[PDB]
Amino acid sequence: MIDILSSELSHMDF
Amino acid sequence: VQFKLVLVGDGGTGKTTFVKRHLTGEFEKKYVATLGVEVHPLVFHTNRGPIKFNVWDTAGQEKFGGLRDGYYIQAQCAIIMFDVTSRVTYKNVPNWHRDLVRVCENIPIVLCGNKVDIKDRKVKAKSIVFHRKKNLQYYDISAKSNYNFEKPFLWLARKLIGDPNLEFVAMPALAPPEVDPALAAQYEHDLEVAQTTALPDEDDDL
Amino acid sequence: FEPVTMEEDEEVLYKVRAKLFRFDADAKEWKERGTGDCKFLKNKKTNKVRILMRRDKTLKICANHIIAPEYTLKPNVGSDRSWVYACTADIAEGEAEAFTFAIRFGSKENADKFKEEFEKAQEINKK
Amino acid sequence: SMEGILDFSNDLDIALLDQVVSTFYQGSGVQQKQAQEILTKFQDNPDAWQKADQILQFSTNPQSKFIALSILDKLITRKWKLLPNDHRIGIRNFVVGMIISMCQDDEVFKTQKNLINKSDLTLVQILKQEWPQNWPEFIPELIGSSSSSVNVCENNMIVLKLLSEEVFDFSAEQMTQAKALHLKNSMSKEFEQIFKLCFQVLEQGSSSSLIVATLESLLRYLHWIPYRYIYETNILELLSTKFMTSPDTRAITLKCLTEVSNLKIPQDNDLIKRQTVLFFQNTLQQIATSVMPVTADLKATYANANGNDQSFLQDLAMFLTTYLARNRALLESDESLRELLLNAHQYLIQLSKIEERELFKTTLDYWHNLVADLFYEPLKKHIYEEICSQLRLVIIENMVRPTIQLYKSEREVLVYLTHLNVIDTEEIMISKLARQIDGSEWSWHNINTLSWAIGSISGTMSEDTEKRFVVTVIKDLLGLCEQKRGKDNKAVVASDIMYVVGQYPRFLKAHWNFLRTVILKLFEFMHETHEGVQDMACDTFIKIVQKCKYHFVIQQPRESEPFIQTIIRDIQKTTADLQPQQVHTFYKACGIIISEERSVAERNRLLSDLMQLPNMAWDTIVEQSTANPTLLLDSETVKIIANIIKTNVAVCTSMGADFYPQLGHIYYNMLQLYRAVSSMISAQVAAEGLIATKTPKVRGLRTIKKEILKLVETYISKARNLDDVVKVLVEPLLNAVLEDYMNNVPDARDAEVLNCMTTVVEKVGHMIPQGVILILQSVFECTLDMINKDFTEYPEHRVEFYKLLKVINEKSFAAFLELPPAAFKLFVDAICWAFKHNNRDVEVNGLQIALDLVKNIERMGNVPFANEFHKNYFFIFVSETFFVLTDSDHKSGFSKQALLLMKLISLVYDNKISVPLYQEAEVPQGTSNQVYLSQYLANMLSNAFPHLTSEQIASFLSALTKQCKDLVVFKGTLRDFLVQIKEVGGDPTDYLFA
Ligand SMILES: Nc1nc2c(ncn2[C@@H]2O[C@H](COP(=O)(O)OP(=O)(O)NP(=O)(O)O)[C@@H](O)[C@H]2O)c(=O)[nH]1
Ligand SMILES: [Mg+2]
Repeated sequence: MIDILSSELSHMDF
Repeated sequence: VQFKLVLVGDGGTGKTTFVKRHLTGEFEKKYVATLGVEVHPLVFHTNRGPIKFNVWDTAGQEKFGGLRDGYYIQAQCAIIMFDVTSRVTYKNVPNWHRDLVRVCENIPIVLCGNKVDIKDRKVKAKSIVFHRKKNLQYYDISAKSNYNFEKPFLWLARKLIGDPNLEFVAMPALAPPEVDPALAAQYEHDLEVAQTTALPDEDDDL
Repeated sequence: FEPVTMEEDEEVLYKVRAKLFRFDADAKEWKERGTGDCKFLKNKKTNKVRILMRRDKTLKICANHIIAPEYTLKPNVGSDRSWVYACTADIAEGEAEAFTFAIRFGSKENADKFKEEFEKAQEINKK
Repeated sequence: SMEGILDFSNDLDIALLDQVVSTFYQGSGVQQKQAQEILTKFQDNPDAWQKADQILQFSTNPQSKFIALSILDKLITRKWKLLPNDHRIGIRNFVVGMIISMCQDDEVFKTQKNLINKSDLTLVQILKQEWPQNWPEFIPELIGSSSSSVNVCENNMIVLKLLSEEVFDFSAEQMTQAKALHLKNSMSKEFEQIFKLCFQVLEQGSSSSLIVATLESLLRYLHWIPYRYIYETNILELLSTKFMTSPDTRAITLKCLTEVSNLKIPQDNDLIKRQTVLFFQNTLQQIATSVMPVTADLKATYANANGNDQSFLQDLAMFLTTYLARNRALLESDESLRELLLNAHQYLIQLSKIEERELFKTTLDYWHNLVADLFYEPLKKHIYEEICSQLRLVIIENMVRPTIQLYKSEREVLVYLTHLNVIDTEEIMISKLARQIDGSEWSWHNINTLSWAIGSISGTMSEDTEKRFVVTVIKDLLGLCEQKRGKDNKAVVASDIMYVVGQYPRFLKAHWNFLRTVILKLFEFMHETHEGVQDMACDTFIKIVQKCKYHFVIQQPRESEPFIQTIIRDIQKTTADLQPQQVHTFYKACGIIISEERSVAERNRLLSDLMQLPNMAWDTIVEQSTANPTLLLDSETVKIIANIIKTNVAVCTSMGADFYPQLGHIYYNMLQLYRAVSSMISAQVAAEGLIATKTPKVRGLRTIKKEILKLVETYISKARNLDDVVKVLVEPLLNAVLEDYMNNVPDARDAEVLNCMTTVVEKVGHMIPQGVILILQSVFECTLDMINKDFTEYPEHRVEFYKLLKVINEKSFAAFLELPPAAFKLFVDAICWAFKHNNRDVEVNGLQIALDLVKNIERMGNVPFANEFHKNYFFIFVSETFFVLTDSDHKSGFSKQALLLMKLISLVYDNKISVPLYQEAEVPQGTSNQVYLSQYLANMLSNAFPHLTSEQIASFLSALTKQCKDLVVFKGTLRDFLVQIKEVGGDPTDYLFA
């Protein structure tokens, strides 16, 4: 549940 | 199309400094006590036409009181001022208001806690509640940083005109003239002195 | 079913936040005149450039004059992010008075960039 | 030409007066300004009052008659008892007659309200002087004349209103305690007659103006009258029904009920309870039928601002909150009152939606009272489940950025609400967040407002429910960031996602991999160029480090080393695109982490690695700085140096005592730099003048000196090993800063030097007697000469100067004993100099030093220095204290002046001063200090206040001396004295109040 959440956050680009 | 505004409060609270900011845009550092009252016309440009306040800047020190409550006659609005760095000035607000509403039965009034720019604030917002029962409008303000410095006039305008949707607008900028060695000498003289006079508040962000 | 400003003829060449001072020779002391956005406005009709600066909140004009090719920017003794110069026709208060202006910015970068777009404008005022 | 009325030799020209007055109130420019100075000089003429009855009779200008009354008020207040008994009764007459004259004239009575009210107030000033002792028939005659006319009856209510205010509301600190109590008793003895008339007017009707004047006076009575005049009569029935229907009386009636509602009624009385429930029930009924239903949109009404809506809504908010904060318990028990109870709160829900900050703060203060009551009191929260549900929506929608006082209030209320029902709160926020994704309520103001609310309820849920909740929030927000395409829109969301995670440290502690991702992403944002992103990244970084400092210092299972080490390795690459300040914050945050390492060897090694960059730059500069001293003229060099020190100050702030190893690495060279920089400034001031202190080059050089001093303050203040401070740090410091400060021109002396010395003495000053002595010698006299000329110049040095003498006088008082006689004399001159400051940062310090100085001399016992002190400076301290107490320009410091003075008098009352305070010649040998103290004070007050009688002074001193053990009474006596020195003929028996 969290391991995905970590991956989602690490891909914040502009 | 003008309204009379009376400005009252203890001596040192910054009434004169506040008005000078709206007139010349300058910030007076020194404290020169006001003797009686100084009347200054102040104009604002709104989307309902130019509104004009006749600002009666009264004297806070009792020795320079002048006509005192004689200045409040036929006033159509008012600003009560105190210093958030001085408890005694907030302590004296009920006294100024008392003298004020005895002459002015029913007028829009603004309560202003000046000098919020100073770190060592002594009058906490939690304590400021005098305005609640007396139907006054309150604003944290500062003449040195212009924090909420337009708010008191904007609120009074919305009241005196009777339009809550009233805003301040930019005044039209007429084209400037596109322009003599007879005065070329004395101008550079005034520039040599200006150039070697250090600008005030050089540590400020602007 | 029936249902129920004078800046239009101009173009912005440069915009920068600044505080504006004026010199009071009668007391030998600087005085603020306004704080807000300083703009360079090029009239699309006359192709002439002017400085138009307004005060924040009140939006009152505190500077309104032509960037004449004659004017010269001088450094102030007390800073490196400010320029001092003489103006012979400004109408922020009505009549074309003469003032000794000083304008200050956030950094030396903005002051230097100001002088770049300032001299750029003077060349336009010649043409 | 207008200066004719200023000539009192010939008769006053009334026609000319009315012109000078009219020119003032209606004129402009110079003419108005000139007229102003004339009217001022006119009323301020001591003989002007004589020409009052003339104006009041002959003048046709209401403004003139107003100023005439002002001249009388000034006479009645200050010199009334001084007048022959003939004039006194004479003034009473044509003031009363004048009032009657205006009441009979319906024209004047309507069009000149301002002039009649001023006359009424003038009448009350006489009453405060004469009534009742010399006017016992005032009230019986007032009631009789109130039946002869309506206009007279109305005006009498105005007189009674003002009379009530001056006696109960503003009597304190205006009149003596005796005179106040006397007037209070007088009204209390005759109120039964006043209430009779008042109630008759309220019941019989019917003139609108008369009713309001009656209700407006009633409002003042409720401040002090006994409860029986409210409940044992049928007056509450009238207020809560009859007068709530008409708008003109509605506004004031609601204020009356607000004062009644704010009484701690006899809790055991079952009749007053029903009376308290009854009038509240009626009030809400009238509002619902005569003003607005409960479903009414009060937000839109307030915004439209028609007539007196905004005033009425404010008053309704003040009424409901006041009553329910006192009496809602009455409505909670009975079931038949449940509808009344919830309707009352439903009005407060609607009021809370109004966009008006000061009004919102008002209702918010009540909600805080309620939810806290429901959080502690049993069997209550089930009652307001519907009120609380709406309230959640209201607070979430009106959340502000974390003035700051408002947010904390909102958070505290919202935390309570989330505790009363977690499920409801969670549901509302997710729904609000779903309407943010579909773009219905999407905006920058609403996404931030929602984020702030989500972050404020942190730590209120269970750790499990919080996990499920946070994930759902961060998922929706990350899905929202992908949705937007604008580079600005993405910046708004990214900040909120980082704010939220910053608010849930418990979640971060449990999940390392997630925490690691965040920090690694903040480092990626520290390279972003968009405005605010870098500051947001550094703020969130240090914010997280403070709450999770333990997870950066230990070895995480899925890692090869403590994460702090990894940060230091790439610290250069991380902080590459940051501003000098943003770097300092980063280094500061790292310092918070390193400070958690309890192993001494490991902690010091992390410090060496963190300070690697600045130490390399430092050693490079220090090598090049001594080789080519003119490098300090280079701006870029001065900048680099300042940032190196600031980086040291930053880390030292986080680490405190654990920073000592780094300090030592640079300490000796840093003070060598302080010496080179000082020389460079002096060389500049001599070669360019005092203007050089304003130049960018010197200001940069002074920054280095101030940041170096700031570093030393920061350490020593937080140091644990005080032995190291004295042995190692103090000696090189003083020998580097003191002589430089002393031998600089005043405009080149950094006030931070004084503040640094203040920190040193506060911490180790008790261990450095020769050190404190050396400090005084260097900074005392030269600093005093900078500020003993006025109260404005050198404000920075002014405050730090008295802070330094304060701590010196506390810690190392011995240093003052070593001061030569002439130097100790300047020390006393400096303390009294601080008394006279209107500035509060100095005035308070001045008084405290004096107070501590006396206590110091006292505990020396009977010794030559202690006795010489009293002979020399005792009466000096007494008179100087009395001066600031009575000059009426230092009222800000009344309490401390009193405490000081009381300590001085008590020394004599207790015989704690062995030697005599007088010369063997001026008083017969054998006289006690007690007697001579009363002789000195008696003579002092006579010359300073020649308008006081000898009996006043004798009584005041007598009462003041036998009250020097009771401060609240002592203060009361001083305040009585302050009232009597502003008038003539003060009653000397007033000092027998206690
Ligand atoms: N820090 C700070 N100082 C202020 C501010 N406004 C005024 N002052 C300072 O307050 C002092 C007195 O200002 P002034 O306008 O004369 O007060 P006043 O109310 O007119 N006094 P008086 O009633 O005797 O005429 C000045 O020294 C001014 O620098 C402020 O907003 N911030
Ligand atoms: Mg003033």
